[PDB]
Amino acid sequence: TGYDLSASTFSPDGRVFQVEYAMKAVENSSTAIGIRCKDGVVFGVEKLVLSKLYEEGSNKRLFNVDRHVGMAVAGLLADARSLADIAREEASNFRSNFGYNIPLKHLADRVAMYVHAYTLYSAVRPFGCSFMLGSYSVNDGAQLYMIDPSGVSYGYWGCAIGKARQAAKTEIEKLQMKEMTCRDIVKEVAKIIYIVHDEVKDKAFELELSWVGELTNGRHEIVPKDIREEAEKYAKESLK
Amino acid sequence: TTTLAFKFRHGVIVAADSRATAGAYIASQTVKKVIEINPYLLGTMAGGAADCSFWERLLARQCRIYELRNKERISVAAASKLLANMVYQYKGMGLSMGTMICGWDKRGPGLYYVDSEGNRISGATFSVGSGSVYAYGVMDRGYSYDLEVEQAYDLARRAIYQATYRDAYSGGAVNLYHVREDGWIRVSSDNVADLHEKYSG
Amino acid sequence: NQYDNDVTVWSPQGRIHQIEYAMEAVKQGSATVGLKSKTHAVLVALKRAQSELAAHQKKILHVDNHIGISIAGLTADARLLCNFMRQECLDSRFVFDRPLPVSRLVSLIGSKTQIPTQRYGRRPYGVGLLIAGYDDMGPHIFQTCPSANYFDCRAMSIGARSQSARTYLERHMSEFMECNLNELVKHGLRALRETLPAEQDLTTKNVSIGIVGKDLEFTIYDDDDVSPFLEGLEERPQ
Amino acid sequence: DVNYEELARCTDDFNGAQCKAVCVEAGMIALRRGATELTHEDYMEGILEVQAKKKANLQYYA
Amino acid sequence: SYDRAITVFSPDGHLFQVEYAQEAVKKGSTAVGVRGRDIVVLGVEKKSVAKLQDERTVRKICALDDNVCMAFAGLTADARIVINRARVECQSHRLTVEDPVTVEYITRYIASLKQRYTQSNGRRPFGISALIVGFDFDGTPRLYQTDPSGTYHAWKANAIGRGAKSVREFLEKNYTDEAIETDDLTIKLVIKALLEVVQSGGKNIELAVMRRDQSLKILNPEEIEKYVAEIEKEKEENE
Amino acid sequence: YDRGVNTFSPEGRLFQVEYAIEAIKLGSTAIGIQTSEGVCLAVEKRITSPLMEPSSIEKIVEIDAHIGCAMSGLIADAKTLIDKARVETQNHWFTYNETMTVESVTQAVSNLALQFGEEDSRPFGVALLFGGVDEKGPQLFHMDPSGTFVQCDARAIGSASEGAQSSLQEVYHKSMTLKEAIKSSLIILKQVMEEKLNATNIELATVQPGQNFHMFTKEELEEVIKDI
Amino acid sequence: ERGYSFSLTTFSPSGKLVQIEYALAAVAGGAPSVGIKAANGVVLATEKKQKSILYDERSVHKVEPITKHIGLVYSGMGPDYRVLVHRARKLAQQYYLVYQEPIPTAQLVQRVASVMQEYTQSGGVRPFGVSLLICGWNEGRPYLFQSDPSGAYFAWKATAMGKNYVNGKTFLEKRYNEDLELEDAIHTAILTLKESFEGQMTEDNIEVGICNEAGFRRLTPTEVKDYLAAIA
Amino acid sequence: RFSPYVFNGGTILAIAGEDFAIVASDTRLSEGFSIHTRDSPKCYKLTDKTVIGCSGFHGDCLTLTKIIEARLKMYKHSNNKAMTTGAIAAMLSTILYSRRFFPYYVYNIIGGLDEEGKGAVYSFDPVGSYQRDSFKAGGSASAMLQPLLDNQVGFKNMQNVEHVPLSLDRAMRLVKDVFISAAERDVYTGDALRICIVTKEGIREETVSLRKD
Repeated sequence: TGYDLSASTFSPDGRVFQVEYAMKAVENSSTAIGIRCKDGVVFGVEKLVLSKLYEEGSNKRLFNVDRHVGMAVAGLLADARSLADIAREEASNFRSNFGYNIPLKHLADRVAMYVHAYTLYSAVRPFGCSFMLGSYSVNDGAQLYMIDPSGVSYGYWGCAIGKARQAAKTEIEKLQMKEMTCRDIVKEVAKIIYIVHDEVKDKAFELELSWVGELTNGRHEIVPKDIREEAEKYAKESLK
Repeated sequence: TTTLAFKFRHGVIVAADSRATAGAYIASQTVKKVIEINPYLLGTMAGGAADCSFWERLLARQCRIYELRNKERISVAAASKLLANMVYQYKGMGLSMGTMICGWDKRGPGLYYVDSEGNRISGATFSVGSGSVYAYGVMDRGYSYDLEVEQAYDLARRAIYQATYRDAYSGGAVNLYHVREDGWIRVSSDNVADLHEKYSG
Repeated sequence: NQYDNDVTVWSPQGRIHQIEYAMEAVKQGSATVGLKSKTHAVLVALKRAQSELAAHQKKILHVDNHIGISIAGLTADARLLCNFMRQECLDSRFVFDRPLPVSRLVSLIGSKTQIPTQRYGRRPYGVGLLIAGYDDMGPHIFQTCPSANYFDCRAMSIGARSQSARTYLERHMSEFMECNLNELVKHGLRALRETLPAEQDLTTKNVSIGIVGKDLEFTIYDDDDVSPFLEGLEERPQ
Repeated sequence: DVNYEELARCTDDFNGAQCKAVCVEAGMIALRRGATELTHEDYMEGILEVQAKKKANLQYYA
Repeated sequence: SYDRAITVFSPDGHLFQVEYAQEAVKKGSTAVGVRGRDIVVLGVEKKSVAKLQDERTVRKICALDDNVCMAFAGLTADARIVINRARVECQSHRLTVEDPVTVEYITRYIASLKQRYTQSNGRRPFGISALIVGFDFDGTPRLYQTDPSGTYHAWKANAIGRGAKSVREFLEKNYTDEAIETDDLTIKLVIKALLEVVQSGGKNIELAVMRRDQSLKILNPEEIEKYVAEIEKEKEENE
Repeated sequence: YDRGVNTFSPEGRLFQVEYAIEAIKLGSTAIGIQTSEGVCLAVEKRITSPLMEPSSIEKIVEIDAHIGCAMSGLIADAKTLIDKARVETQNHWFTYNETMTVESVTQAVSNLALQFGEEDSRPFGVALLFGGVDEKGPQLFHMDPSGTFVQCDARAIGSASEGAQSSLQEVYHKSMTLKEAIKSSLIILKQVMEEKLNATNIELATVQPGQNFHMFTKEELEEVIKDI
Repeated sequence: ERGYSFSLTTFSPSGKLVQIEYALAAVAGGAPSVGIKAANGVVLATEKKQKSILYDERSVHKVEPITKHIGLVYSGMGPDYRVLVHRARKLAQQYYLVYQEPIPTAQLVQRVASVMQEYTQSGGVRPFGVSLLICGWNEGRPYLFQSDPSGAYFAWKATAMGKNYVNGKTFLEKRYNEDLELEDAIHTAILTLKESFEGQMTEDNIEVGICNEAGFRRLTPTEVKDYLAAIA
Repeated sequence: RFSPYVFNGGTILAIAGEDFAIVASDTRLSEGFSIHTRDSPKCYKLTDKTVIGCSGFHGDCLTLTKIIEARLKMYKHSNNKAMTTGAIAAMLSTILYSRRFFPYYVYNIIGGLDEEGKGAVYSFDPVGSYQRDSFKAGGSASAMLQPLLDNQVGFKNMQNVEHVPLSLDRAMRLVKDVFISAAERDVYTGDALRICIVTKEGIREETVSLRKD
């Protein structure tokens, strides 16, 4: 006892338990994945509807930090909105100061040093949020970064965050990043977001998809989920 | 603008005009200059208007809270001292404030005079304003300690009449008050155009 | 239970307990029901009193010319987020010379109530807001929580035994869209009559009803302009 | 006369053995009530009874 | 700096440090005091003096203005700051309203200060009770005591310190209106009341008076022995 | 287990506010009654010994001219709220040139009923009774340490609260007059006090539109008790 | 950072400062060192064993000058040593700016002792685990002072700190004496550092500094290897 | 240098009736010798029963109008009722004195009904003194209005003149005559004339054009 309470105390085996408890706090939240193609970044978040709870489009875990950068948060939600406001403000500082649009590398550093900066004191608690960062610029290419509650930021071609995490990142190695256009990769996400999280746990669900890349011309926005409706047209035909 | 204050055997008499200009132009003829602070205190106005209104009003604040704490109505010299401590900190910013403080106390009649520079002096007689030097002259000839009530009313109205006559910056009504032991009481408000028929002969 | 101490300490299960105990402070407040149409928003609360002689403690408080909020739980913190609510309304009313839409107001409540849920020695706010107003795109019914997770619903209810209000609302959510005010309100406080035990009224002296509309500024009615709404309801069944 | 939906959604973290005690306490009050028939509101009555905790109420907390 | 609430409510409703820190009042020197209709008299007892060493530095009856006398119990160290702050307060009152300091005002100052000294963060509450006696302007004498709660409270006579129930129970047998019809009956009344107090060998009894216009007079051990003489001779007349 | 001074309960609410409510129970009692003509009010001084002078004890201080008050529990905590509530009424009068209504006083106090913490110590241990006559008529109010402020028509507090309320709904109706209510309080007081009721134990306080002011003097109370 | 600021160093029921005693035990776990004042200047000797043959002795120095006439060594832990090294570096220079004069070592140990004693009481720190030896040649008589984690300061003739300081203390009780020369202090200093060393002592093990009265000069491994050749 | 004051002009008129109050202002907003606009009304609705006018420097009129219309709704949110006309005078005295050492350049006139159905017109100055008056006139044409309202409403310097109180119809041709005959010689009195009537039954507004130069 006594080694798990505060964040600033090492445990005798040599790890920090508040950080380890922060890692598996995101483990209870629902699955949200991401993947990049050769010219764009595709997001997808499965969202939970039990009976009535909310109007369609409530508390969307897809955010929009800059003109060309977006979030895909999973875990506890309020601190994820706090990181959305802070990363928003950091893009405002870089945009105001140095005159050009923020690269995804500096944004990953300046956010990840804050997420780390709340794991050094017993003033605060470590965050309980993990989020994706997708972007595209013609002098940059599509990058996809992944920030955990511990503060580690690095780069995937594809990732997954949630309960069904390993099962939802098992199948991504079947897909090919290098050749595919992202317009395929939309339904190529929605097929396994429909496949993972089988409906015995929760009766119903609802899907969000957000898509930035070359076709949207740098601007990040949600795809019109009604428009082309490619998800469930493949997904009801993907059970057999 | 001429106020005057003098104490005699029965309390304190305060009188003032009502004209308040702005340059050569006259803004209004009915500015009530003698500002009521409490039911037992009377303050006047000189020079600037908003400064005397504001700082006497803020004096009334601390006087009322003082009464709510010590269960005693505040003495006159205490009110003058608090007013001087409030005015003094702004020395060098350009307040023009020539007020007077009048009231009854445990020591009897009372009168003090507070300048924006920081003057604070007790006295028998005073007159403040542009036409004040016109008021000391007629005021010091008929004054003694022993006067009757109607005599002091006639003197304190005559002096305002000479002030509004000779000076140009004084005119309008003649607002006359009376301070006694049981709290002040208004006497009258005679217009100068009616008073010229009276004292002209 | 040594990790039930403060807001800083995470659980070994991943559930920060101070938030759960503050949710318990949400459930201890009285019932209130907010539900919208496409053209209006109605939130109805139920007062309780300390004794017979004391007047009933009110819930619905006026905030802006279109924003109104219910409450359950603590009262002083409701005045705190009330004063912050007024001040952030008339800030942008002072600067931009337009009223604020609701959907960017509530992010100031989340980012306002966030920091007292993280740093040491700061409690969360026992709070029960049911926000209602107009932006240009119609009505909105939100709810808050001390964990600062705001939900865009079509109808919710928070307070003591408010789950019965929900299980009323789900079998009428297909019919709570088209109808106008006079049956929308009684469709509101039927959920309140299911939040009570079935042997006492449903009086006139306790229920308060607030409506926000397009040609109708946000208005609170109190027992006597309420008395024209409570007339003509069905009897509680056997 | 049971919807089964209301008693379901009002249960959070409540144990399954406590759900048996719900029909117990609701059956124990049936004695003093004089009627062995129960209502759907009696479930949620005994459901909120055993948990959260007992028996006190929130005052002084503003 | 120093952000920690020292003094919090106990679950049975009490503050501890207020309603516990009166034990430091209970384990200090005693002090009594009555008010005459003309001359007041207060005095400290149980001095426990070394009886071969100096005595003016252990003097624990002092003044704020000449209008106001002090007397206190408990540990004197915390009382010193209360006295000096009270003096700095009662001088600016002379800088304001030109009457001397009324005693009820200065007791509201020590009481209000000691209250907010309990209320604030990171501050141990004071462990003193004190008396504030002074014949005011318009010649009227009265007295007040303090409290570590900060509740000023006007008595007719005193018992604070060790055995306050003993002397406070004793002065009910004092309060016949004959006492005090004379000022020598008031002073010998205080010392005869301190007979039931600790040892009362004529050494640890330090008394001081104030004759309603005079500065306070620390009496030498000259008439204390004569008041013990007429008190013991009066007890010789009591049988 | 001295935990966070600002920590919620398992029930749960604020631990220290819930502990603060129990501090009202050992304080002295009081009785307020709202009349259509005014507000009468009663308290007990609780004389501890014949050493003490009885009339220096304050349980009623009068906030403005037209807003009365009644304190309870720890008095030295109450004095701070009294002195600052007076400042808030005067600030209302000097921005506004009108009387601060009886309602907004208790918002102006109960907005800082909860300011304890470490940054930005303990909550107050008083239960106040505010009276007064604004333009809305004679109002009778009541605030707690929690800040949960409510109107009460005829409120008791303190140690006697249970028996005084419980006995007090029996003897109250809508059309009470003043001198009926004044002798309707002292019956309850002489039931609930431990010393003999006389001229030194209690004090009344009345405030009316047309009987003002009409504060609180002795030898009125001598006529008041002898009407029993 | 938070304003916690409470002193974790409190009194015992006996009345003993506990963290200062434990910090003196952490001094006793440190490397041995000895320093001898003798009649023209002061010789400080320290004992530095690299834990491997991989290490470099040219990088880290233990005898560290503070002025051009003041040296300073320790017996304790280096990471707590270098902080008050730098604090003494900045601290002497305000004396050289105000008074325009080479600062006396007596004034140094007063001020550094004030820093350390003032640091034992402040908000939530452990005390330093360092016991210093401070030498220098001011106004004609060379000085040797010792401080400690209690903030105290002594004026020793020829002392020793670190491991086996009762062994080197009794050795410096008899073998240290009335008066020597500068080279004669080096012999007995290398001997008393050769009391508790390993089986070999080279130019990389010891590192010896002196104060001439004409000025400081830290010695080189050439002469440090030449004097210990000549076992002591 | 940068001199932070500039004079715009405009002329505010207010007449307190028996149960009414008429506040009227010209609309010509002009800087220097140019004309910026020919429609810019000064009369501002605060409550149902209190209408303020603000002339002088224009940016301080906008700023002051917005601060007042903020603190009204703060009072309504605190104390469950609107501000009285007497309270707005004291609050505006405190606001206008709050910036005393870098003053507003604004002449203020508040009209509106009191508690008892009577005309209560208050006037001001940039330093912040105030008084209750039956009729006032600020702005650039005060000296072209005030003795005329003295000759019509105040009844000064007239012998054998019986006293009729001001009726509702008479005050309107007063305001129209003073803005026409005042607008003939003045330069800052302009084309459109806003007239606001405050009755017990709400706020009535009427606008009559004038000469176009």
